[PDB]
Amino acid sequence: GNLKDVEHVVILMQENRSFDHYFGTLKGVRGFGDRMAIPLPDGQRVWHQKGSKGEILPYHFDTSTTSAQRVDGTPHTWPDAQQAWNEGRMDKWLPAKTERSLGYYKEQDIAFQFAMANAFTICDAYHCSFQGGTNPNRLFLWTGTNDPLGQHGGPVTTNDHDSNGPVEQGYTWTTYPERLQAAGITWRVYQDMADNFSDNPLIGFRQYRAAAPDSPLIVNGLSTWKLDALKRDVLANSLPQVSWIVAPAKYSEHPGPSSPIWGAEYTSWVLDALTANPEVWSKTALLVMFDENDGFFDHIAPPAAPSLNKDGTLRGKTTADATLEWHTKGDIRYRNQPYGLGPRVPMYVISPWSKGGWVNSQVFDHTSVIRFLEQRFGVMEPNISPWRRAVCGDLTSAFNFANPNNEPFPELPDTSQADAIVASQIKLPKPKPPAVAAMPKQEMGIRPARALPYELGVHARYRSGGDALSLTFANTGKAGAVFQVFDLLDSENPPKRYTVGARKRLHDSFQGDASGDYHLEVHGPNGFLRVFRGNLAAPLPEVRIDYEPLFGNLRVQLINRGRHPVKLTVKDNVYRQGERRTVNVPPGQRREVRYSLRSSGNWYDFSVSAQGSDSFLRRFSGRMEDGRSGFSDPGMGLGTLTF
Ligand SMILES: [Ca+2]
Ligand SMILES: [Ca+2]
Repeated sequence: GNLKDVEHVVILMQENRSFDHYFGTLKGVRGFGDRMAIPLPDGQRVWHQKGSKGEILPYHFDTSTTSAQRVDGTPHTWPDAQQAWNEGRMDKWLPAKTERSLGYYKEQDIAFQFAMANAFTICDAYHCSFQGGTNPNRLFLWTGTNDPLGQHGGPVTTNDHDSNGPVEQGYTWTTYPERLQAAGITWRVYQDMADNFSDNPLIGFRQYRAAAPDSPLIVNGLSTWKLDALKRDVLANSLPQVSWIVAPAKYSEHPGPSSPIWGAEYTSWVLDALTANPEVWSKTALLVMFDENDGFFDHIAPPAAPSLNKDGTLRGKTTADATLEWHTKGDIRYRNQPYGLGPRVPMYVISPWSKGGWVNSQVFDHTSVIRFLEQRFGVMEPNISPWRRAVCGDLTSAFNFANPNNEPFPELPDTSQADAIVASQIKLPKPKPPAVAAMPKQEMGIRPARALPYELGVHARYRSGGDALSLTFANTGKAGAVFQVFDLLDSENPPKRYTVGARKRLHDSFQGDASGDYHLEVHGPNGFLRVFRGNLAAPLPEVRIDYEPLFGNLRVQLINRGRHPVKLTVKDNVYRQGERRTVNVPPGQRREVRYSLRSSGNWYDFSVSAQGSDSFLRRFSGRMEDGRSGFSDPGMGLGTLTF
């Protein structure tokens, strides 16, 4: 059993919902109970958003007492997405997106969505491709790019080509369906051309605008084939190899014309069509995701290339060329910022090879959908930037192709009363933040988790008469990754970002402050954390963490480069009830401690401190990958609680 058993890929991109907005309270995903949330400039965790009325924490949109089923939508364009993200500080959601940005649903409000996630596989590191709105993000899905170099009609930061227009003003880069067409791969866009909410970006391209009505580009890309036609194709065993579905406005899940319950109803209709023929369904993978987050808050700091400085230098470093990531033309606002990745959105992977309520925490974006098609059918998309190929995955890790399951679907909630539900709930008052802000809560509980291609380290070195801490960002795994470095002693400048491709390393230096103090928090994928605190101006302790996955062990090297011995204590923070070990390390030597991580499912969270220092700290947390499936963080729900 393997990827070649997929005969049909179906892609349903809905509209305008962030991951936390739906699933911040879903057990077993990285939600409001995240133990590894990033800090804001004031030193509090990212939840503590502030605006003109003070702090507004995430708060529940209660569809039983308010009209939040039809909440008023929030800003979602390039400038306000960049404003909220604020170069990765993640601290301006309220002025950029309004107080409605911080509202979230719970299970009782969106039962169908929860049931889909619990029946299949939910991706909790799937990001939209572009910070802003609709057509830029959909251009990444269908073509891999928004033309950042601006010589084929871009750069695209607006929706101004989401409709028909003069041939000579159409975009002129190549679309992925054209490459499929030429390779003989069958493909179709299912939509109503009279009501597709301008959610088909192919209409913006010269080669489609100029095409004859019997062109395969028009017949398959810009014609009306509704869900009745989809179901007929499934029953006839004539479903294409690659299908996109583009919902009507009312059913798109967008807050403007739609709602979660109408989006669920339409998704249910898609499921009814695709399951109509069991033989066809047994060979089908359905991907359901969102084009962007509206302006709804999501707390995960998006992976992104370093920003471009005025002098051509970068703030951060990258092993992968990031030329195509920077906004350098067009809109004068936010020049030299990266275009993405944008905030997390829901991605559901629904197939015979993705049942069971799994979570997958590999970083993906909309180009990952194309990458999945590259892996399966072999048609390459050269528009995808090298940075996106390094940092975003190909979706294959979201499946287990060796264990197909062709039983009937679990029951999913009924959506037939959607119209009556909305009609009743719009009679309720508009949702508002609570008078007293309170932290959101996520229930504890573990979810089976897919194996991830990540093996990462951050190794520190400092010198006695030195001015700075040297960090090595080491990627010894099979997929690239972004490390985000927060300087907890600098509340003004933005965090630095380091892109390290698979089997590579980067190095940088980090200065002490006036006293020689440093305090750095380094975040990576799926809860990866390395903390460095100390003073640079007796023992000189250091640690080096290495994985021994074949034996299920973590190797902790305790190093002393100083002239006197030091007692170093290794303390568990959450998985072993605060277990501690103490090691005396002679001058100019090192000593080793090994931990078997079997009892915690390869999760670890330890802090190393030195007797006689109130400041020195090395903290390390994450999950040690070993190629086998695992579980979500058993501590999800605990927030910053530590022993
Ligand atoms: Ca949208
Ligand atoms: Ca739209």
